[PDB]
Amino acid sequence: MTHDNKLQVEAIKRGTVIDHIPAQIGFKLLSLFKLTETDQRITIGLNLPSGEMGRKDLIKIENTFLSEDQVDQLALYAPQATVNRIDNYEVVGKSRPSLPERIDNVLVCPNSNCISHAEPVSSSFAVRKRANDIALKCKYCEKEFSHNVVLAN
Amino acid sequence: MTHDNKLQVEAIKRGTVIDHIPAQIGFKLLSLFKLTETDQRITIGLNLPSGEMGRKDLIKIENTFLSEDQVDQLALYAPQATVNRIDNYEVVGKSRPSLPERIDNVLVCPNSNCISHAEPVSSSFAVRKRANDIALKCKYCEKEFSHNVVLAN
Amino acid sequence: ANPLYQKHIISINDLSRDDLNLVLATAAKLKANPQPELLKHKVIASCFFEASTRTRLSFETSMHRLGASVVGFSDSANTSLGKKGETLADTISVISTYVDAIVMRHPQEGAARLATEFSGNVPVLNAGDGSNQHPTQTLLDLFTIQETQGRLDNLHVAMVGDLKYGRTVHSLTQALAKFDGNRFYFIAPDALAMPQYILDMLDEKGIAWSLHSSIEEVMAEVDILYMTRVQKERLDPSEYANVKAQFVLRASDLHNAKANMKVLHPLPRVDEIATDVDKTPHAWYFQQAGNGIFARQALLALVLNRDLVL
Amino acid sequence: ANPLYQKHIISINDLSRDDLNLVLATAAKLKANPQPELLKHKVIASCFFEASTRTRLSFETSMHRLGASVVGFSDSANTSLGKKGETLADTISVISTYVDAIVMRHPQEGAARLATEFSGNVPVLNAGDGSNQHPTQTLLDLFTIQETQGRLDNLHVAMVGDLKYGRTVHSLTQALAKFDGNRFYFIAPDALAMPQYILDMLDEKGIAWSLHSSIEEVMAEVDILYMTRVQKERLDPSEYANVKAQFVLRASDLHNAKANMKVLHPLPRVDEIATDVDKTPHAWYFQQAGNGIFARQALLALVLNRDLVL
Amino acid sequence: ANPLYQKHIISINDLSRDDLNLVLATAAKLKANPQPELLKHKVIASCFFEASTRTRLSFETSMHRLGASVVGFSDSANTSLGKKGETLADTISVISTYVDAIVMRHPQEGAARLATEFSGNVPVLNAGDGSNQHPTQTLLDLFTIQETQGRLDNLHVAMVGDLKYGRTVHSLTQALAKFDGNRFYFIAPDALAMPQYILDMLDEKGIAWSLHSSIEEVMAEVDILYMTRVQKERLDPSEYANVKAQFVLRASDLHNAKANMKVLHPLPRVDEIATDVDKTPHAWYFQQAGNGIFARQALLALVLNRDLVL
Amino acid sequence: ANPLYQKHIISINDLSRDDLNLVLATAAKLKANPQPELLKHKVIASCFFEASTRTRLSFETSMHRLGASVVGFSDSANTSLGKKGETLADTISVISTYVDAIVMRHPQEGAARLATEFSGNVPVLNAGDGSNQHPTQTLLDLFTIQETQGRLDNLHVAMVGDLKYGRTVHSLTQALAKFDGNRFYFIAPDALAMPQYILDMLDEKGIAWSLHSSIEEVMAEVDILYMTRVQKERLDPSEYANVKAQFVLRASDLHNAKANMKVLHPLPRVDEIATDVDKTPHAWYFQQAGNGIFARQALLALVLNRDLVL
Ligand SMILES: NC(=O)N[C@@H](CC(=O)O)C(=O)O
Ligand SMILES: NC(=O)N[C@@H](CC(=O)O)C(=O)O
Ligand SMILES: NC(=O)N[C@@H](CC(=O)O)C(=O)O
Ligand SMILES: NC(=O)N[C@@H](CC(=O)O)C(=O)O
Ligand SMILES: [Zn+2]
Ligand SMILES: [Zn+2]
Repeated sequence: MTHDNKLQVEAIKRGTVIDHIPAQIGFKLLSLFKLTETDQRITIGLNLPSGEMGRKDLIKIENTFLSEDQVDQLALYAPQATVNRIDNYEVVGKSRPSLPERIDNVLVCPNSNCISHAEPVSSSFAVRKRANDIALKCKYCEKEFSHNVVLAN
Repeated sequence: MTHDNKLQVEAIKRGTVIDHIPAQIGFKLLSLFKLTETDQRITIGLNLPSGEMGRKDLIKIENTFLSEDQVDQLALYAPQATVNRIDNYEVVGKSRPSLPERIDNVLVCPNSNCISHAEPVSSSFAVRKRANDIALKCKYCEKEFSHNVVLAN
Repeated sequence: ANPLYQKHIISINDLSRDDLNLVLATAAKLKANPQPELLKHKVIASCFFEASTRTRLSFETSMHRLGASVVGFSDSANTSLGKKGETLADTISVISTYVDAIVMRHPQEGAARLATEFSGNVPVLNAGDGSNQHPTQTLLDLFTIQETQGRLDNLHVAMVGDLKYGRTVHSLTQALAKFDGNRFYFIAPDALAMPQYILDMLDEKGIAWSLHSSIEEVMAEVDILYMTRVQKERLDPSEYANVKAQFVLRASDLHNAKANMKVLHPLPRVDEIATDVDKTPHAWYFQQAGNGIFARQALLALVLNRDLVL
Repeated sequence: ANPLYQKHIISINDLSRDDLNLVLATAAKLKANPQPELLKHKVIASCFFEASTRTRLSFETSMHRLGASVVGFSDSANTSLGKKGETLADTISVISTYVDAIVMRHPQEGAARLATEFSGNVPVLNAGDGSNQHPTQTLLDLFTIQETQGRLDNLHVAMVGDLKYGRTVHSLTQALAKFDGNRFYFIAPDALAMPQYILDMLDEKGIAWSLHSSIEEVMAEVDILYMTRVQKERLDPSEYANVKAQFVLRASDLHNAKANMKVLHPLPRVDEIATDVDKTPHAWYFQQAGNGIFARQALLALVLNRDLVL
Repeated sequence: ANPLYQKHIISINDLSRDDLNLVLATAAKLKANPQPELLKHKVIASCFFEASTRTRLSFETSMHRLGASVVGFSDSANTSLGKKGETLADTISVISTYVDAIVMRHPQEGAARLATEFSGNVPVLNAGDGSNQHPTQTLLDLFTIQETQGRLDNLHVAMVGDLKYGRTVHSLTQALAKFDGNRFYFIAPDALAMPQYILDMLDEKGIAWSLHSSIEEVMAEVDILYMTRVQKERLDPSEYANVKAQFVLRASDLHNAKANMKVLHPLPRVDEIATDVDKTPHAWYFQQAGNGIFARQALLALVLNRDLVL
Repeated sequence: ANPLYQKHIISINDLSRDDLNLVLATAAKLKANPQPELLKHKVIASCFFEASTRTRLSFETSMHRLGASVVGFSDSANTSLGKKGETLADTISVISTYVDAIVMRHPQEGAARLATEFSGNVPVLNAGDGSNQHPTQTLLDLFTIQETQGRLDNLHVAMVGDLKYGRTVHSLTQALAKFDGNRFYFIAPDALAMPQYILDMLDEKGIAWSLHSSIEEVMAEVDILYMTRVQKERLDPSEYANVKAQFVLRASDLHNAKANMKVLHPLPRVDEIATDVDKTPHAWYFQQAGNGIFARQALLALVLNRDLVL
């Protein structure tokens, strides 16, 4: 419980932290989840080395906490991401993303004839895990696809 | 010329630095100029106070330099931005953004009948400064607009 | 027999303040206490020589709501009347021997008036002649303003968009000008400004009005925000987009609006009112359209039923 | 209040076995004892953004049969909604302020579901979104099988033709799979076989099913012969004709059928069932269509009337 | 090799005064001494994505007058290109491997310019992108004025009609402003006035210009009476006719015209120039159209032939 | 007189290996040394009963490149032939008394063959009967492979996409099977696999071929990457997109391709080859289309000119 500050990583106080992010997934989380749309401070690190081999991405949002559902909404993009909460100028929480049962406002329906495209509604898909593949079902057209098809827009 | 560092600002060696960025202009520069699309390290700071009043944004890309034209391609978004170059683990260059004569691959033509929309070409506009307004002319339709109209897509 | 019994309703300008009040009152009452069999054994013709689904469903729904029967068409080469030889007169001379009333929309100005000279004791209601007098449209607008504002006098009205080719706005301005102390704010690009004959009319009556470049200037003092439809055709695609600036409404613009202010719009909307406005308390264009049912029910009631009570 | 009161009926898959039973029972009763004024003062919108005469006449007839009033359109450039700018949402947001219910068919999947989010307490019934969930179609099929077979369990069902692009069959297979002991026989050319996800579903429930090249193999043990529509487009004109072999039904094929076996077919028929089949006792596709009236009447009754008795 | 050899001709504003002079000079020479075999073994593509018979006939006739070969289309359900998805880019990337030159007209602005990035050493001549840069059209106007007036400097030019949407006049005004001492007279209804940016351009060059309500005011001192086309769409049928007053030319108005004054009109005429004008010596619109051949022949010669003499 | 003199060119399968070689040889020679007057005083009919701009422009351009004269049409409400009753026979019996050669495209299979029985010594070139035998199309593909690869034997060929309905690949596979030691790689979704009769033909000749799910597997050893067109109609919009996976080409996939590998595509492209491929050295589809001129010029020369030299 002290005041010893470092450098190669910015460890300010009071904020949610997203550690361990696959290469090229950090910027997407930013875009997809509108995480920069606020006045609270934000410290971002890209291509920063960490424990596990290779390179990764790091995101920190001062004075802002993510629910349980929100963290999970990262499973599809950052499955091995760590989300440490921070207060008291220290770690007061921690959790790992778990594949949700539903994903909204972020995916696009592969079906060109789906009503959701020209309409003022939020996209929505039902989730199901299976051998070498995630199945996403559209709330609207009720058509089902592999996440590898849905993430190739 | 020595080793001694600070936390409330990442000051790694070798790389271009974009200081003083209007609030909500940092994330756009990232998107608009595909700056995260590389393997080189990137340190981003958002809503960080500086020399002047009005929270700002900060961007730093290790081992990568911007030309003269590129820097200028920031005048329309970050007019009061400072772009300090860095090597020797210190400032080896510096320049401010000056309104270019051309702006490609980023703006969208407000004219819905312009051929550039459904086609595989890069957008392109001519720039002219004037009273309370910048005039952008499409390379293709040759129609002219105010930057306040072009940037309202 | 009420003053409007068996009368033709062609132009909003043929209606006196008393008539307007009479229609407006009947509408509130039919809305409060529905009367399903008022026009039980009546058969009304819905003749849409020119298609207009929204307005058609609205009128026809009104008809059924009063127990009336409906026959008609939404001509658009979907019928056999288009046979250019046959005159509108002859068509009305025939249809008027079949029904008890004629609700008609036509692409030509004066269609309904002419119909009046060939129907015979059979009243004709003007859906709308292209470009002239869409009666029931102004009545539903008026009815909606009265209900939300509680009155039609001493109001601050702003009309935005294409005020040059916007007949619903010409019609609504003239109607509101039959009430006292209203203040008008006209926001529109020079190329589509309010016609000079409208301003002359407002001057004759000493009615206050002023021009403004954007909604921001007035917002804080407007009770009614009437949003108009801007067709790209009246302009060049480059001219449109260009000027389209701030003549469109977004939730942002409503930060300092008055708690009672209501936003209205003849319903074809897009490129005018951002969907983020739909959730605010000011959005009232779907309610507006919803009132078309009562205003049109009221009109049919007064015209086809001698003495309607509460 | 019955379980389906004021509910939206969009996908056959959103209905529980209890719901199906409830609709099926109501239909038999309305068929035995007609109730002409059940929906007397109600106004229902028949919105066919996409034309479908047969289904339209069927739904609308159901409506009148219960005394309800109808307004709507069979859009196909015959209306003014097609104006591409305006969203389906905005259209439903308007029409839902006019009527008590919305029966709609649309060329796009999800149309009705979306409508549900913009109508408000006003229930929407899915005629059909192109390619997804035609509720009342499966309900009339089920109702027809139940009536002729006396039950929906322990039946031998054969489905012939284009099982790949046949939604009425995907829908009917899934529905019958909510009943026990049914045996399925799938007859179709490889290029149009039953989708693997349907077979997986039947496997999960341990339901017996097998593939067969022609109707001749099963005929002797089938209680229901569901004939599908094979559009030439899904194939090449040469491929069609070629394979069209024995996927068509002729009276000859019925020599050893079971006395109770019934032949069904979503009604667009030709190039599938020879007219010499119309006179046999097995032909039941016109009766099938005839049951659409009761199944759809039942649906409207349950949705718009709190507590319907016998 | 002449300055225009292998050059693309997209915008009039891309041509220097020398270029204009060079094209004009060549036209007069080809007109005086025809060269039928100049482009003998050449094949030119006449791609009219957007139909325009008069202009197409003119261009194509020019191609034959020079011996060139012609292939192409007028795309409006006349071809299979419209099929959506296939870009203009790909279309030009293909056609440009077939022909030696591409003359194209397209409904979208910037179509020819874009074509230039996909053709490859194969020159593209912009018939016209809808409402942007009709080069050959302005060149034929200039050639007509020079031939009838003997020069393009120190002239009195009157442009009447729809100066706001009249692209032929925006281009002609800019071309003429590249020459010295011209005096301009703009006659048009306020709602269709010459755009402010054209006037700004004229002020920059200190060129004299003035507005007038009718032709009568200037007639006595005009050398060129450029008559524009007034589409009814840019206005209301009532607004049209109404203002149509005196913006039309009749033989009467020509009583005090200068002997050398010529009347021009992009060719779609009617409701602008009364037939009684055709017989006067001033009428020159058909001669004008006649000059399109030489102006367009000249452009082709310079672009496809290295060094053309007299 | 060359072997193809005055011969009809209806089916690719009607041409012997010598014929192919002879056409290919001629094409290269005409390409190296153009002969603008070869068919000087000849008139050829370009009869496109079914529109096909690209192919028509290509053929017609070929006719002019040789000096021939051209008359014809693209029949789709563009002519008066469609008038029903008048047979194709009679149409050809007439036109064949006008011209020296008939190049035709028709929506029905066997149209060109039938034409041959009514033309009379006047040769008919089959542009294409819808989905049967597009001779010149295969000849231009072969000519492209031979020119880029230097031969048509012992090559590794990959065909991707809709191999079931892709007639250009059925023809190209059969043409290539007339040459020795070629290795074939068929990449496609099961629902659009190469027809069994093509594979049988390859087995008969002991030709090597294999199926693969994606291009990645073979890429490293392919000399020709033949990209096919995948119409959405042959499937369901959901089925399309879904399977569309990796059946599309992107510059990325080309990282380990052989230096000499060429990418081809009958020209309607989009949703198959990403534009980022256009800049690589492998992209050869526009060059491919470019070769249609020489292949079609060659066919015309051999058919209309007794003895053509180098
Ligand atoms: N024709 C009209 O006057 N109105 C149309 C809307 C439209 O213009 O599309 C309607 O549906 O009401
Ligand atoms: N459109 C449909 O879904 N059905 C049509 C039959 C047809 O396809 O012609 C009908 O009349 O019901
Ligand atoms: N479309 C055009 O640009 N021109 C038409 C004239 C016309 O509009 O009728 C023509 O025939 O040249
Ligand atoms: N119809 C055809 O056979 N070909 C079309 C291409 C297309 O289908 O768009 C063409 O332009 O060549
Ligand atoms: Zn969907
Ligand atoms: Zn543009």
